Amino acid sequence: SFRFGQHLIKPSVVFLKTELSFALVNRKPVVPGHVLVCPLRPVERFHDLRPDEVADLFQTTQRVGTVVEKHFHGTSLTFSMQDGPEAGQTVKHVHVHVLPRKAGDFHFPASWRSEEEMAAEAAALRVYFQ
Amino acid sequence: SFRFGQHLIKPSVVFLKTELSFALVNRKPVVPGHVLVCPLRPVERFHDLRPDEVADLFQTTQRVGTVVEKHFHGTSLTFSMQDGPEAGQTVKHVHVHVLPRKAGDFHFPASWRSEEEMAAEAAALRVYFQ
Ligand SMILES: OC[C@H]1O[C@](O)(CO)[C@@H](O)[C@@H]1O
Ligand SMILES: OC[C@H]1O[C@](O)(CO)[C@@H](O)[C@@H]1O
Repeated sequence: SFRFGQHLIKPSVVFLKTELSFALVNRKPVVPGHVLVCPLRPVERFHDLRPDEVADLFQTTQRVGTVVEKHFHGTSLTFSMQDGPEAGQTVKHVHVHVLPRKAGDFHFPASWRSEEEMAAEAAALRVYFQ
Repeated sequence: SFRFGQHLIKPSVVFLKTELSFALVNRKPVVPGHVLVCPLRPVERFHDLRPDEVADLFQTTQRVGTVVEKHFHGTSLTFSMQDGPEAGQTVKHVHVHVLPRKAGDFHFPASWRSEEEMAAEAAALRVYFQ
């Protein structure tokens, strides 16, 4: 129901939606609580966003960071946007990576989990935005 | 004339100032064109910023990124905010690192340069915001 590049994201893994942005959980989060915040409009580069979308994207990112930091017990946050092919972008849609951090944390297999586990995680996250 | 944690930044190295933010060049940029965008108000964590400051911080960051990417000839940009002690924050002031990226780029000595070279670089950057 949500667009993220050329794949549709099921609303079950989406925990926040604003007039212009949405936040979703990852299939293979690099650290517990690694989430993404993206503009609803699928643009490829950061410069394509309107001032409206830029503000909303980052106000949402601030709200999400506070929540994931709280829920996954981090003491800091790393926010990062890989803007472009040479930056590391894989999917052509601007998005911010929000990763809760903690001391000593360091930063289809791996961190992989089921869709249901993602939906469970997203449901726990929706509680903080009620 | 500008505050960045507990040190004053000379206006000569500052290339953009808005009602709520400013952008400055680095002493030891990690890649050519690595600049910083920070809120004028010296806050320690991202969550301390008001919605006002959040929007402004990131609208400015979008403008700066477009410029540094143009000037230093990058084809992408990496934006990053180390929010907190466990994230890597060194100076207690929220700020975004804007780093122009290009193919094969990889990502008091080193990249070190004089204050005058920093002032020269900032002056070249001010031209794009005229
Ligand atoms: O995923 C983070 C969540 O998992 C726990 O460690 C297990 O319930 C919680 O205290 C926290 O809220
Ligand atoms: O620092 C980037 C600048 O330096 C040059 O390589 C040397 O003048 C330019 O073309 C560019 O504008």
